[PDB]
Amino acid sequence: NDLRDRILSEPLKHADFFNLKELFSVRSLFDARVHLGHKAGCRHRFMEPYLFGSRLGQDIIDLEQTAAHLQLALNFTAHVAYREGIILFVSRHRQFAHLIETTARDCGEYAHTRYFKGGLLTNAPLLLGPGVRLPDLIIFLHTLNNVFEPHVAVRDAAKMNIPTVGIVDTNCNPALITYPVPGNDDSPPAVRLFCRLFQVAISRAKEKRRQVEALYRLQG
Amino acid sequence: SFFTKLTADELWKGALAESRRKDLNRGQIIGEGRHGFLWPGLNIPLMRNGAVQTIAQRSKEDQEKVEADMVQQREEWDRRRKMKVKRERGWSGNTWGGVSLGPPDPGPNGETYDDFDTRILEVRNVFNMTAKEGRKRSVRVLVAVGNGKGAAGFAIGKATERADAFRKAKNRAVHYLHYIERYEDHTIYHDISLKFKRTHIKMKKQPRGYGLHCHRAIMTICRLIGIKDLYAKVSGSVNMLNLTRGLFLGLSRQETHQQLADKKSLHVVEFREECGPLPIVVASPQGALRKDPEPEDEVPDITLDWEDVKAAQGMKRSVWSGLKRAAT
Amino acid sequence: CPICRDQKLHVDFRNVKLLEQFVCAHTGIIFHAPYTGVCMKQHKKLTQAIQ
Amino acid sequence: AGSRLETVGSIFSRTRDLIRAGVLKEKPLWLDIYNAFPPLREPVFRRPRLRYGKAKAAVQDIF
Amino acid sequence: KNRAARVRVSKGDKPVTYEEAHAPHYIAHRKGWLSLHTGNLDGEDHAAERTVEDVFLRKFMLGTFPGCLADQLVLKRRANQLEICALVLRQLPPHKFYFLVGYSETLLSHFYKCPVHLHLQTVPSKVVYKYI
Ligand SMILES: [Mg+2]
Ligand SMILES: [Mg+2]
Ligand SMILES: [Zn+2]
Repeated sequence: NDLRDRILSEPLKHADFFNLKELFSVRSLFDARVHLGHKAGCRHRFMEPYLFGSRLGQDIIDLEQTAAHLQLALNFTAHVAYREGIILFVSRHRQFAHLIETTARDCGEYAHTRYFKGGLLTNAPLLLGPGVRLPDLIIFLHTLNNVFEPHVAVRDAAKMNIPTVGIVDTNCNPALITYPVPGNDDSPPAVRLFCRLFQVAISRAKEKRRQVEALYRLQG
Repeated sequence: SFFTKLTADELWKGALAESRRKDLNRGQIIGEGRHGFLWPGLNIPLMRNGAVQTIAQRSKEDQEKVEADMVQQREEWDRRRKMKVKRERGWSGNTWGGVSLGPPDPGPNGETYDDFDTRILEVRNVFNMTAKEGRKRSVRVLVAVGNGKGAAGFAIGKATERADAFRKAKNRAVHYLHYIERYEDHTIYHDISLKFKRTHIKMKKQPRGYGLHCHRAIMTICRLIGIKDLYAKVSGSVNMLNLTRGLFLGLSRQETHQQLADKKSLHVVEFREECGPLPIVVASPQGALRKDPEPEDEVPDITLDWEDVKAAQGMKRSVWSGLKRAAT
Repeated sequence: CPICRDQKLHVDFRNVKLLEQFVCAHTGIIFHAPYTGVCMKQHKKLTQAIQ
Repeated sequence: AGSRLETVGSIFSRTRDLIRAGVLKEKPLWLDIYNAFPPLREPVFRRPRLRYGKAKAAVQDIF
Repeated sequence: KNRAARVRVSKGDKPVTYEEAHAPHYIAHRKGWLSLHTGNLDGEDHAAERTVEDVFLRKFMLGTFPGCLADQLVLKRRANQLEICALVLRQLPPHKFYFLVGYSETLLSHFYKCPVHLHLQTVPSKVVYKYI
């Protein structure tokens, strides 16, 4: 009992514990096109702070803020993975469907990229099974449905006390998402980037978990 | 004519007429009879000290007695059916408002609430127009739940049979809980004036001896939250639902001493009247306490409710106001 | 009433444990009958008692 | 159960407070992690109001 | 709307015996016949008697065995002897059951002037085919 408390509480004292600082740069995000938004016409009203400014009608995210945010997001993701809990990626976006499953399957994490049945998280035990565990963390690579409303899962995760980490875009509404990352959802370099990053954070959390378990076993 | 007769159930269907039921299966043993025979396997155990009792007949009087026994049995059952009227009244008589519904149901996860009281706020008969049936009658109950420890909530539920609906509202209401922050664990923190959809709620923060002066619904809700001292007057439309929604929004609208302290970065200091000038501290600004005094205006600009100011000068003369009423 | 439905209860100046629950703890003033629900006779006897 | 109200406040609020009322008997994971590293702004719900009259945006064009 | 020997759809909670759940048009398709005797075949006599007889044994068994009868009572006639099968619920203490076995067999045999054979198959609770 004592040493398990030790194993879980130890990583919280170190801001870097999974050492993700090196996993990207502002240059990196810059070549992954993250800094591009939609036309100023399609902008949401709640992106006004996260934006940098309008270049000839096209809006541009603040990459400094992107890094500050994404850091915290990835850190969070990791600390959940290490603590051995469910992670569910979600996107409706078609171009990237395959990626996101192919990503998630390799993380030992789950994706839901599909039509999203309505009562899914809200009414779990009826939909999924007689009693069931629910995603510990939900992670959106797009915040939208193909009809350009907010994906149900946002309202629902938020409804269920699940934390949420997702990429807001200039048109999207950030406000219900626990940890946002402002950034471009549309360009494939960007999706790929975010994919592989959450992938890696997961992998490192899992490895580090295994390790500290082995050390736990030598100490005993 | 033995051929003409029927089964009991059929007779009760065609007696009752649903297009109260007494049972004749109760009280009669096997072999029980008016001609009073004791049959070796039924009326009597198969053997006595000596084996294999024969077929025997009781007396006249032994039978008069067993018959008296069955008669007194029927009397007992009738009394037991008539004694079945007992109740606890919620607000008034046949109003289900404030009636205890009993603790909600244990969820799927083994989660159990024996701590949660439920009260029915409003039971209402609601109708619809169905091409088939003509009118269609539903019952909808608005119900609240709380443990007294400050977390509580409410929900609506609706079903054809009212029993069903009581159930439904219970369970759905555990799903929406608010935490309601109480000062010194009875009052609210500061006054709340809140307009919500054609209904105005206003509530003053009382000291301790002053129990729960409120709209009967709001009393009920405040016993479920665990708020023991409150003044609350309601203006405009009184409809139950808007009222409880309003009240809950308002009591979650609350700004706590800690939060006041934090945003203003100053100490907050309670001046009791009973304790004189003694400047009790309630809250301190974790982080940096400001070195800056705050502006004292000879003239504060605040919304002032004419009702409070009318109260202040002795201008509320309504004979209903100062009434003695029963305990909280 | 509370007081007279139970005959074994005695209204006196002596039992403080009975008279206590008819006085407001914080305000130290007695309740008028309707707060409590006692009858007028027992309420007058209670005021005179607390005195 | 819990509190499904999406408007009331951040998940942090509701969860912390429902535990505070000892209704929720099990501290959830993300909760502790959250306490450790909170995000910039609490995830609180806001009506997306339209702008009327003279109100424009704060965006600075880029030249 | 045919009301014949049918059991209506409830709120869905109502327990139903396999027999009472299969409507009249179903006889000889899924459901079987509750009785068997020669009398209705092409060249045959005295069908009526076995019908009165059958009816009376339905009422008789329902009345001699109170509250303990499970499903409708299965009569067979073979070469002048009756074979009466019953599904019977377990309520009675077994002594009483055998009392009534002897009672019935004897009484009937002397009533219909032909040898009767009785069989009780005991069941813990009414079998539920549907709902519940
Ligand atoms: Mg009445
Ligand atoms: Mg027809
Ligand atoms: Zn009295």
